[PDB]
Amino acid sequence: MTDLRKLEALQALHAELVAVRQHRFEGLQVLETLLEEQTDAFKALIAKPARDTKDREALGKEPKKLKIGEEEYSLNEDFVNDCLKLADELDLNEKESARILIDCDAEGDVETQSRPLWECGVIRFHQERKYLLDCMRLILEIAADEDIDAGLQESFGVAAEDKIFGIPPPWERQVKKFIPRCMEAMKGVRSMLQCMADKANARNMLDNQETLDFSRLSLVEQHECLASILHAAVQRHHATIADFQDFIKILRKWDKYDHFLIHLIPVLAAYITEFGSPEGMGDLQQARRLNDFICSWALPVLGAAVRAWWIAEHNGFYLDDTVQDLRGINLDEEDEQRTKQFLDALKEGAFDFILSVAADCKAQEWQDPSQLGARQWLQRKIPSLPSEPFPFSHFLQHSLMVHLEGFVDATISNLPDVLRKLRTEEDEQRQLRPNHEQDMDLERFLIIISYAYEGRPDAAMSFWEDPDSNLAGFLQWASRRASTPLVSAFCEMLRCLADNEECATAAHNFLLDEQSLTWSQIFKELEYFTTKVCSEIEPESALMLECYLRLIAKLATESEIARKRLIMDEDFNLVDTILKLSVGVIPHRLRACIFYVLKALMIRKTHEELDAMWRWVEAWMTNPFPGPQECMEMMFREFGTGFEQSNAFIQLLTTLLVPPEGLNDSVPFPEWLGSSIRTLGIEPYVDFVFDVFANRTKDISDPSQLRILRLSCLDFVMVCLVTFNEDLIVLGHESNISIDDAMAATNLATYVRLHPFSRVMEWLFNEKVITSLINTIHQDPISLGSASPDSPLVVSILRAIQVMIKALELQETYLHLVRPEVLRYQGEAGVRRKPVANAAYSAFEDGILSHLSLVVDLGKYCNLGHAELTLACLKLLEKISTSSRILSAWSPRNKAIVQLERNGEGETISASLSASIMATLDPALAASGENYRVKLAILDFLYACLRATPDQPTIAHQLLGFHCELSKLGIEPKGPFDMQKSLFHSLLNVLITLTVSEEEQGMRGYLVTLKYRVLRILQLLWKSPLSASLVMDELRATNFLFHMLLREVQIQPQLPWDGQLVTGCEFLLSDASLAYIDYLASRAAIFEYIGKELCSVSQNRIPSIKRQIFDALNGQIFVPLTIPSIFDFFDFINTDYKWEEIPSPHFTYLKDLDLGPCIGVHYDIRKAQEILALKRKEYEHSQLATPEFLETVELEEKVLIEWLTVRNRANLLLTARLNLLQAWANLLLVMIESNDFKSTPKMAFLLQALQAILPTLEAFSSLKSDEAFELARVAKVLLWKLEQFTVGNLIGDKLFQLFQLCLSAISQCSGTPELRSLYYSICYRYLTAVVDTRSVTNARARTLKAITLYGDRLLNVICDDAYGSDTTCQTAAMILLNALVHTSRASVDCPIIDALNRLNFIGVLVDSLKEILNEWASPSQQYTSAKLALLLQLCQTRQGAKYVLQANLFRALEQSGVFVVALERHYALLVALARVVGAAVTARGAHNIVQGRKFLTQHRGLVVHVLKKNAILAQQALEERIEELAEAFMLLITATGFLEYE
Amino acid sequence: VDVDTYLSNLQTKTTLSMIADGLERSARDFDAFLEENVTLEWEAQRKRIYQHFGIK
Amino acid sequence: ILPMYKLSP
Repeated sequence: MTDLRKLEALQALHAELVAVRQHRFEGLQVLETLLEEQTDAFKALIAKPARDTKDREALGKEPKKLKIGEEEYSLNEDFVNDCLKLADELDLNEKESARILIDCDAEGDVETQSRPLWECGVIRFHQERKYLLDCMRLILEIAADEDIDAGLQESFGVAAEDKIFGIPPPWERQVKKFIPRCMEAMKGVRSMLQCMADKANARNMLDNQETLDFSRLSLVEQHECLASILHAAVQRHHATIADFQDFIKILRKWDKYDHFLIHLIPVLAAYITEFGSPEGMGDLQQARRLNDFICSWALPVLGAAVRAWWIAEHNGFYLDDTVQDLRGINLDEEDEQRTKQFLDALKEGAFDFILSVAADCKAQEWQDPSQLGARQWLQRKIPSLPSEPFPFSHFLQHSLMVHLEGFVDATISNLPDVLRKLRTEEDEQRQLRPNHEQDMDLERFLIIISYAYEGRPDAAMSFWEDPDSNLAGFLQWASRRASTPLVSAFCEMLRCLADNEECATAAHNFLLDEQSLTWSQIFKELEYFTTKVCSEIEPESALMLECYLRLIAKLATESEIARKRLIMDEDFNLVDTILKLSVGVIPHRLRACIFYVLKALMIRKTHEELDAMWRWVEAWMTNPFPGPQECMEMMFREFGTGFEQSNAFIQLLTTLLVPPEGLNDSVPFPEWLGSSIRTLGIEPYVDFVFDVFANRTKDISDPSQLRILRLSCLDFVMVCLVTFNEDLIVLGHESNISIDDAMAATNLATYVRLHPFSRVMEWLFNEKVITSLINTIHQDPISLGSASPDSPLVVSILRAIQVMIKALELQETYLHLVRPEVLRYQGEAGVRRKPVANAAYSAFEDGILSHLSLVVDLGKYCNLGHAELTLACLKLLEKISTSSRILSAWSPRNKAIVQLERNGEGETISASLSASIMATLDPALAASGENYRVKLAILDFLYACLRATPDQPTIAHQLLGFHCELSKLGIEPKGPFDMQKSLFHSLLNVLITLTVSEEEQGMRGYLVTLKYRVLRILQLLWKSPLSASLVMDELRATNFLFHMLLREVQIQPQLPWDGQLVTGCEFLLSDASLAYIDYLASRAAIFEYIGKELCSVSQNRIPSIKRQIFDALNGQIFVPLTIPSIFDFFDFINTDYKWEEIPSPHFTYLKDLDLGPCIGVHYDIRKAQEILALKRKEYEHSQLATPEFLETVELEEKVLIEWLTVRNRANLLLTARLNLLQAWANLLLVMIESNDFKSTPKMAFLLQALQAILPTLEAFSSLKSDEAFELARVAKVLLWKLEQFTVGNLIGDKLFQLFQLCLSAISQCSGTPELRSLYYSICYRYLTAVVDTRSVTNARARTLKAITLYGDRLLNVICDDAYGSDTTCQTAAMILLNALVHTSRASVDCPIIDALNRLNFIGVLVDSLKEILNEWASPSQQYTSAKLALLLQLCQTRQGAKYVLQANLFRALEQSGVFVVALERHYALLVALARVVGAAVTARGAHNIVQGRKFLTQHRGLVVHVLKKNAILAQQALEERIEELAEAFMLLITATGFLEYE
Repeated sequence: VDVDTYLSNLQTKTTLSMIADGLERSARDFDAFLEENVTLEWEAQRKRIYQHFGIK
Repeated sequence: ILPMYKLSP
C-alpha cells in the first residue's frame, strides 16, 4: 500500500535496507523516499512523552469522541479502559498511547495474534523502537561496505551524519549532540527493564508470559543496536574526554555480570583504541593524564582487564624516538611500573575474565561431538550467565574477534619481554613445586588467541606469509620444550588455524623438520604410551593424546599432502600405534578420537587404500589378542558402551561404505572380505548396528546424544540403500539368463548375495525398528516450534521419512528378486544366518497400520514452514493414501475419521493448508519457489487421494470441509465450509484471482500447470456422485462460470508460449507442448461444466439464470462488460501447423529398424535403443569400416530419439484436440437443444457457426473419421430445427455447398458406416425440403448435375450399404434412394432408375422380398417399410415396368406365403405389396395383365373379404388401412380387366 | 435428466421425426398419384360395376 | 455471504 502507518512504514523500510545489503539495488529510488518521510523519527532515537494529567483527566471525563491529527475516532467504555492500562504499564502519554491502540484496530492484528487489545499496544510500541533502531545499524553497516559501488557507499554515509547524528552535510551549515542522547536513550532501557522485573515479579510471585519474553527480547535487541550505533559513531572520531570519563564511571558502578557488559566491552575497546593507542587523538600529553586517571571498582577483574588493555595499547608510543618527542622523560621507571601493573592485572584474573567472556559469547545450543571437552579443562572462577534466552548477533561477534586479534597483535609486538618473564616464572614455579599447579596465564592467553583466530583465514595467513615477522617469531618460540598444558594449547591453536587447505599445508610444512615440535617426537611419545599401556595414565597424558589426535584429524581433513604422506609413511606407522592404543584399556574419548582420525584419513581414498584398510581391520578384528567369531563380537560390544565411540564407529563405517568414485557396479568393498574365516562378509557390521539402534537406545539420557545417534543410523541406512542397483537387477533377471549367456550371471549373483541391501530390508520388517522410528517421529510440537531449522531433530525426521519412502518403493523389488535367490543359495550352499524378520508382516504396511497417531503428527508438522519436511510429509501421506491394505484395514466403521476428529485436528490442518496456498510466490524463482513446490505437492496429494476409491469417502473430503459419514456426506451449521472459509473455497479464490496473460513472456507454464491441477481436482470432485450435488450448488451460488469466463484468454498464432513461437520446429521438442495440452484440457473442462450447468438450469425451468447465461454467451454482462463469444474460442482447429505430416529424413541406415516392440500410443525408446545397439555391435564385429561409419549411426540414433519424442507429442496434441472438439460439440448441442429464446435473432450466430464449420468440414472431409463425426451430427439436427431475402440466399448457398461434400464422401466410401449414415439424412431433407417458380428450376437443374458428375461410382456405394450389417445405415441408405428417384422424375425416363439395374440392385432387391414375413417402432419393421416403399415408386414410371417385370416378382412374393395395433401393422404390409403389384400391371399395358389375373384367381376369396368389410384412435387407423387395401385391389381389377374373364 | 442421455434422446427423437415425415410424404405422394389417375374418368363406375357383379 | 465473490470489477 501507500498510506502506511508508523509500524508498517518502519517494517517496509527495514526490508529495503536488507535488499541493498544483500546485493539488490532494485529499490534505490524507493529507499530515498522513505528517509524523507521519517526524518523526524531518525532525529530522536527513543523518547516517550511523560504521562501528563491534562490528558488523563480529559480522556476519562468525556470518553466519547477522540481527535488525533486530521482523523476522528469514537471512544467507548471498552477501548478507553485499554488506553489507561497501556499508559500505566509503560508510563506513556494518553494521547500517544491511544494512537498505538488505534493502529491495532485499523490493521486488525487482534485476530492474527488472538490477544487482548491492550496487550497488542505493548508489542506495537516495542516494534517501533526495534526497526527504528535496527534500521540505523544497516545504514552505517552499508555505508562501510567495501564490496559495493563507491558512489552508493557515500550516499548512506552523509545521510547518517544528518539523519542519525544530526550533523548537517558539508554543503550547508542550541541542539544537543548525539552521544548524550544515546547515553540517555540506553539509560531509559535499563530503568524500564529494571522496573519491569520488579512489577512483573510482584504479580508473578498467564497468557502474557510469551509477550513479556518477546518484550525482553526486543529490549535487549534495541540495547545491542544502540551499543553498535555508539561504537560506529565513536569509530568516526566524534567523541571527547567527558564521554570517556562517564563511561569509565558507569563501568566502575557496574553491579552484575550480564550480556550488557559484553555488549559494552567493544565500546571501551574502541575508546582505548582511539585515545590510548597512537591511532587517533595523538595528544601525547593528554595520554599521560588518562594513564594516571585509569591507573571504587566493584569487580576487580574489570579494572584489571581495562588496565591491561590500556597498557598494551599505550606502550606503542615508547618504541622509537623519531616520530614523537620523548625528551626529559625516563624510560626504565615507566617500564617497570607498567610491568608491575600488568602482573597485578594478570594475578587479578584479567585473561580469565576475557576467556570467560569469549566463551559465553559464542555459546552454542549444540556442538559437534568431535571436539568435546576441548578448551574446557581450566579453573573458571567467574560466575556464568543466568542461561536466559539472549542469543548474540553476528556483527557483534565479528567486532569482538577483530578487537581481540588487534589486542593480541599489540601485546605480541609491544610486550615480548613480559611474556618471556611470565613464562620463566611459571616454569620455575612448576619446577620448585611440581605437586602444585602453577598459573594458567600463558595457556589462557593462547586459548584467547585461538578463539580470536577462528574461521578467519585472511588473518591466519599472516602467521605463514612472513616467517621472520613477530607473529611467526612467537609461533616458533612457543614450540620449544615446555609442559603438557602449553603443548596442548599450541596444538589447539594450530588446529583452529586450519580453516582452509592452504593454512593446513603451511602448518604441515612448518611442523615437520626442514627445538620446535616435530612429528618424530610426537610418534615417539605415542609409541611410548602404547608400550606402557600394553606393557597408570594421568589426565595430562590423555589430554595430550586427544589433542594430537584432533590435530591429525584436522590436518588430514584440510590438507592433502599430509593425508597422502602419513597414510603410507614407513617411519611413522600411525595406524598401527593408534590401533594398539585403542585395543588397550583406555576411556572412550581416545577411541572416539582415533575413529575420527581414521575417518578423516579415509575421507578421500582409492581402491588400494580401501583394500589396505579392510586388510588391517580384518587382521585386528580376527585376532585382537579365543576364537575369532567370539573376539569380534566382544570387540563390537566393547565399542557399544556409550555414545561417542558408537557414533564414531558408525560414521567411520558410513564413510568406508562410500566408493572412491563418489556417489553402477563394483560394490564398494572387496569381494573376498572375510573369505578366510567362516563369516558372511560385511553383514556382521550392519547386524550389530541394527541391534544397537534397536535395543541400546534407552541407555542414552541426553536427548541430544540420542538424536545424533539416530541421525547417524539413518544416514548409514540411507548410504547402504542408495548403493543398490534396481534397474540393473531387473534387466538381469529379465534378459540375462533368458537371452544373454550364463557368464555374467555369476557377477549379478555375487552382487545380490554380498550387497547388504537384503539384510537391511529384512531388518526393516522388525517391530523394534518401526517402533523406534515412530517414537522418534512422535515428539511434542513445542520442541519443533522453538527448535532451529538446522536442529538435529528435523534432520533425523527427514532422514527417517526418506528411508521409509525408499523402503516402500523397494519392498516389491526385494520380495521379488532377492528373497527367492537368497533362499535358494542358502538351501544349496551352507550358510548359518539368524532370521530377524516377522513372517506375519507380509509387507511393510502391516507393521505400520497399527499406529494411528502417525498421520496426525504428519499433518501437524505441516505448520512448521520447513519446505523439505513439508514435502516429505506430503509425499508420505500421498503414498499411504495410495496403498490398499491400509485403507482396507481402516475401512473394512472407520478409524482415521475418528482419529482426526479428536481435538479438532482436521480444522487446524485445513486452516494451515489454506494459509499456505494463499501465500504468494516469487516471480523470479518460478520453479525454485518452495511455496509453489508445497502447493504442487498438496495438489498431487489431493488428486491421488480423490482418484483412489472415489465411491467411498476419504480424508480429502474431511480436509475440504465435509462431514464424512458412513456412505454419506453432509455439511454442519456454522462450520468452516458453510461460512465459505475452507480449503475448497480457498482453491476457488486462488483460481479466480489468477492471471495467466502476461506481457514480458505471455502464456506462462507453471500457472497453466497449477490451473490444470486445480481443474483436474474439481473434475474428480464433480464426477463423484457422492460429492456432486452440494459442489454444484456451492458453485452456482457464487457464479463460478462467470469468473472463469472473465479469466478466459484468446489464443492466436502470434502470442508466443514462454517467449517461444508455436510455428518453430523446436516447439514440438520443447516443454510448451505440455502447457498447450493443459490449456486445451482446461478449455474442454470449462466447456463441459458450462454445458452441464446450462442443462441443469434448463431442466430446472427457471429463466432467472437463463437470461444471464445467454447474455454471457451473447457477449455482454449486466452487473456492460463484454466478452468474446463461444465462436471466438474456435481457433484451436488449424491445419497449417501440419501436426499429422512429419518430414521423414533419408535414413540411409537403420531404415529396417521398425517400432514394433516399442508400442495407448506410447512408443518406448529403450526397445529401439537395444535393437540399434545390438545392430551396431554386429556391424562392429563384421569388421568393415567400423570407426568411420560410427558417427553416422550415432547421428541416426540422435535423430530417431527426437523423431519418437515428436511423434509422441503429436499424438498427445491430436488426442487433446479431439477431446476439446468433442467437448465443444457437446456444449453446442446442449445449447441448441435447450434454447427457448427466439430463433430469428440467433440466426446470426447460426450463420456464423455454419461459416466457421464450412472450412473445418472441407479440410477434414476424407482425412480422419473421428472429427467429422462430432461435426456431422451437429449439422444434422441443425438442418431439422429450421432482410429475409439476404439471409435466405446465404442459407441456401451453404446448403448447396454442404450437399457437395456429402456426395463426395459417399462416392469414395470414407469413414465408418455410422458417419456415412449421417450424410444420408442431410442430403435427404435437402432434396425433400429445399428443392421441394424459376428459382426452383435452376436449383433442381444444378442439383442433378452434381449427382450425374459421380455416376455409378456414387450409387454403387449406396446400393452396397443396403441389406448390410449395420441397422441404421441400411435404413437411411434405402430411404435416400427414394428421394433421388423422386426428385429425378420431377426434372418419360430417368437415369437414376437405369443405373440401379446395371448395378444389379433391382435384382438382389426383388430377391430379398422372399421370407419377408420373418423380417416384418422395431428397427426391422421400419426398414422393410422403406424397402417396399421404394419398389412402389419404380412401378409408377413407364420404364420401371420393363426392368421390374423382368425380375419375376410374382414368384418371389409367393414363396414367402404372406398372403388392435398389431392388426393395423398386418394390413400395412398387405397394402404395401398390393400397391407394388397394382401399379406394376397398369404401368406397361397388356403385357402384364396375364399375370394379374393369375394373382387374383390363385388368391381368390381373400380380397373378397376386404372389399366387403369396408362396404377409437386405433380403430380409425385400422379401418383406414382397410379402405386403402380394398381400393388397392379394385384398381388392379379395372386395370387388368378381370370382369371380362368372369 | 442427464447430459449423457440428453443427446441420445435428441438423436432418437430426430430419427423418429425423420421417419414419420418420410412416411407421411410417401403416403401423400401415393394419394396424389391415385387421385390424379382416378380423376380422369369413371370415378364411381369402377366400383359400381363390382357392386353389381359381386354381392352388394 | 459473498464479500469478494461479487462480480463488481
